Amino acid sequence: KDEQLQQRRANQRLGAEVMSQRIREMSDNDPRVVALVIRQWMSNDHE
Amino acid sequence: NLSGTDKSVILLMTIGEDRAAEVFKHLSTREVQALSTAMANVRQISNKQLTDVLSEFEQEAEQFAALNINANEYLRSVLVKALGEERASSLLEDILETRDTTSGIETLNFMEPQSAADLIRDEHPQIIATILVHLKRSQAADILALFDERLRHDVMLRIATFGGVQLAELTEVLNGLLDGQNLKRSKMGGVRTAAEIINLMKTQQEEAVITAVREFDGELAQKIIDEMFLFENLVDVDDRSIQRLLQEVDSESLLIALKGAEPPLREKFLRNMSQRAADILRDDLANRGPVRLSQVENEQKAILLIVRRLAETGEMVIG
Amino acid sequence: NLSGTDKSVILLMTIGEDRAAEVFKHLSTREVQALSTAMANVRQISNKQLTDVLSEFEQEAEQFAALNINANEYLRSVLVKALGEERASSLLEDILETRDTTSGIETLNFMEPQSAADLIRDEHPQIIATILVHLKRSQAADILALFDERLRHDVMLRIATFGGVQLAELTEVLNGLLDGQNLKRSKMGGVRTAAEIINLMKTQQEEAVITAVREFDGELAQKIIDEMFLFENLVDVDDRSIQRLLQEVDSESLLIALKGAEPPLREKFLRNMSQRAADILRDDLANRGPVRLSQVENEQKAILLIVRRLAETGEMVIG
Amino acid sequence: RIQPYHEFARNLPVPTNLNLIHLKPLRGTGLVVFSPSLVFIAVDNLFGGDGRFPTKVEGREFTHTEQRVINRMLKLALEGYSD
Repeated sequence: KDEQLQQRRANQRLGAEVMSQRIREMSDNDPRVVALVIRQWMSNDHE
Repeated sequence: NLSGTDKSVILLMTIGEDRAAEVFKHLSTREVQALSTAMANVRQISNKQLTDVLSEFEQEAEQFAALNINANEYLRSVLVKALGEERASSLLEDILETRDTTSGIETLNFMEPQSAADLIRDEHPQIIATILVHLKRSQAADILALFDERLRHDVMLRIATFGGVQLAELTEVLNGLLDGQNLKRSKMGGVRTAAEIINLMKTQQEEAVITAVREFDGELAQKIIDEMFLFENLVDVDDRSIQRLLQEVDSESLLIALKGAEPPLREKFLRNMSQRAADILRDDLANRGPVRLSQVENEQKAILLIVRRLAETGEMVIG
Repeated sequence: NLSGTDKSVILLMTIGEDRAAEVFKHLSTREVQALSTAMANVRQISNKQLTDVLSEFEQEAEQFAALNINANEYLRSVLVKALGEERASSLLEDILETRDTTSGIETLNFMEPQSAADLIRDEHPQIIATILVHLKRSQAADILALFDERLRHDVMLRIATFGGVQLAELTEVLNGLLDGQNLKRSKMGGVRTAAEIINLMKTQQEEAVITAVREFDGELAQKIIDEMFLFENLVDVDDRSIQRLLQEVDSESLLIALKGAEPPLREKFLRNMSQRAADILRDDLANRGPVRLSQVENEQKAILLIVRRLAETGEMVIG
Repeated sequence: RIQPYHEFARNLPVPTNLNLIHLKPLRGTGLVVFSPSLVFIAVDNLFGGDGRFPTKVEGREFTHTEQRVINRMLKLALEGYSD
């Protein structure tokens, strides 16, 4: 299962990427707070 | 499944309270509590899923939001600042009520006319008149028909008298009506459900409760018995409908249910057979004696279930 | 065997109290005590087994948990924090009761209708009405049939009166009903077991206790005698059933049991023979005299055991 | 009503629920009673039911839910009388 272990290492890399994506989402929440509120309203309307 | 509402829900449960607070203040209570539960219990987390969620958020930001300034979020505050800078009249707030009022008028059109009437019967007849004028003509006619004769005539007379076309008082009137349906929807009246529940019960206990409610209130008991009624007389059930159901229903099942059913029911059900099928069914009724009443009731319940299935299809009006 | 419940049990007994405490607070008392016993007495430990357990836990963490934030474990606390930050109304707690109430309503549907009735007969008739409305229609009809006529009619009348559709009071009502079945299941009533135990006893002591309980309470003694009854009359036992059992049962065993049995029993059992088998059995009954009553009772007990085996199969209703 | 304790007990509608509420610093315990019809009506109003087809329970002890609703109404009465 060395390939499965490599897949687990890839999953750990994906988890680091997910943390970076979460940081990017946090950055979107952080910079342009107005734009974040506008996107909140837009997602609510799309909902 | 992941709908547009569900995509936003996943976005929210992925991002956090910083945007969840704005979404809540721009949102509704049931979805607020749904996201709170999602935060309390979450099992939709994956390394790729979260990144895809961020990508979907970026798509919404570049399209739905189009990277624009806060939409009525911080803008309404600058609008209030301009309102304060201009005359001391909160017209923007009145327009906000008008926005809910117009949306409520559209909702009123969507929702049931008789429920709208009974929600507005207690209110002022002039309220009824002005709201009926402002509503769609078809919805207005539906509510007019569902009104009693005297109240309907008074509403139309006060519609004729209605010329003030007022201006912010009308908006809060609709807001009050919306708040009187804003409360949890409920609608658990189930006028049909009593009947439905008794039908779900055993037939002997069904008859016993029918007699009991006849003693309780002949009117309510008769309504319950009507809810029990399902294809008992041809003229109301419609022959074309007896024609369509019973060719879908198994002929042997119809036969077994009929030999335990009343002869008028047998005749009205066989009148929509192909003549060969009717003759075969009658000949077998003569041949075999009444089989176990349990099996007869099982076939009758199968007939009723197929009636309910075709009611779900909705191609014709059952009875 | 190692079920999904058992896999989690092995996980817990392998990991320790640090996660066992959270599992207990999210878990139920019998499984808590089962894991406590497992900790007290453990003989499922192996060098490879423990590593495989860790791998299975990692699988659950990457799939069932999907590496997500505490699901309603620490989230409920942040939900309470938001609730505290918002209006002073523990709606989340009411929703928690509603969650148990809805689960209890589903459980109520699963569990026995008459037991549900007798657990709800003592409660308020309005409680019965609202719970019956909220339950499934089929389960509601079953409980309606199992009610007495007067109580059933009162329940349906109060169902008609039921329009308040209330809001957190309904949840705690179900919670009280669940707590009245939350207590150890018991169900050791064994209405059949007395009869079963007496059948397991010797036949002469069975008859003696039957007479004794007839003196005690003719009703209870008659019920016990009914529980003794097993294929004594054709009409209740069903000929098709006498046909099916006795071809499975050895013909010689049937013969030996019949020559010690009553002539009506012999006739009703032979009426479902193949005519050759019936003639052979009757001819041998005429030929051989009554063999030892011990052997006759052994053959009768074998007949009853085969009846119980086919009852286990459940293809038809024995008697 | 001013009457002997035996007269009060005789006039008391059996069955019913009697409650002991001490009054410090005065020695002895106070008593408050409520009718089964009253508790039935209050609890069905809590359920929101009309109650136009009521049932009368005699000799049968109050269920756990009935006694708990009795508990809240008892504490509400206690608070009202206290203020």
